[PDB]
Amino acid sequence: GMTEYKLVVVGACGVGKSALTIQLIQNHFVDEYDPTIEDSYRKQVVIDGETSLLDILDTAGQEEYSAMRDQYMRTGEGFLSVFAINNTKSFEDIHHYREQIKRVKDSEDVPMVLVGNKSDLPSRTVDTKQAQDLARSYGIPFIETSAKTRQGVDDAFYTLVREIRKHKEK
Ligand SMILES: *CCC(=O)N1CCN(c2nc(OC[C@@H]3CCCN3C)nc3c(F)c(-c4nc(N)cc(C)c4C(F)(F)F)c(Cl)cc23)[C@@H](C)C1
Ligand SMILES: Nc1nc2c(ncn2[C@@H]2O[C@H](COP(=O)(O)OP(=O)(O)O)[C@@H](O)[C@H]2O)c(=O)[nH]1
Ligand SMILES: [Mg+2]
Repeated sequence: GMTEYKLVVVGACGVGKSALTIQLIQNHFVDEYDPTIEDSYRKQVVIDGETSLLDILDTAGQEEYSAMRDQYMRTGEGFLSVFAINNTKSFEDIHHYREQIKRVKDSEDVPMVLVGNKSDLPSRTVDTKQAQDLARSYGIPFIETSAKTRQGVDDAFYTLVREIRKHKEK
């Protein structure tokens, strides 16, 4: 059989949401992707032996708190909270995205995964230990990724699918 998953990639401008989603979907790195383009991208993959249709929302629109916007974001079954390891502000911004997800879901148990992207760059400003401690504080997994080299990309999205699955079995 198969299961579909609405996954949502969030995080500050430029952390690599689009590059991560395109790597997952098409298996290459897109270095210039219009920062304004918001769209969903589909991938079929087997995860732990079950066909999984991933419907991935790559967010990009202006910060907006309308009923329509809240209701759309609520459709996400799981969220990737993406920051870039050479951008400490994107790391601090993670709490804002977690908070907003919690708000529209009116739940403290939303499937989420913390993703530290750009792990191929030497210019790291976010300690891996710090990022691990943050995810532990949320009770969610942490995965270091590079959309450029594809390191950890499968692990990040598949972990999120697994978190949704567990939240179901619960
Ligand atoms: C380069 C353009 C780009 O990638 N984006 C990404 C989306 N986005 C954005 N930004 C913010 O906040 C920007 C900063 C941090 C806090 C102060 N502010 C100035 N917040 C966003 C969101 F909260 C959401 C969002 N919106 C609603 N209504 C509900 C939910 C659950 C969310 C969430 F993302 F958390 F899922 C969105 Cl969709 C996008 C946000 C810009 C940086 C533009
Ligand atoms: N070195 C490196 N650059 C990346 C990586 N992911 C994204 N980028 C670059 O970072 C910038 C923003 O990426 P983009 O996907 O547009 O970010 P978004 O605004 O979160 O969608 C672009 O210059 C990308 O080429 C990565 O893993 N490594
Ligand atoms: Mg983008």
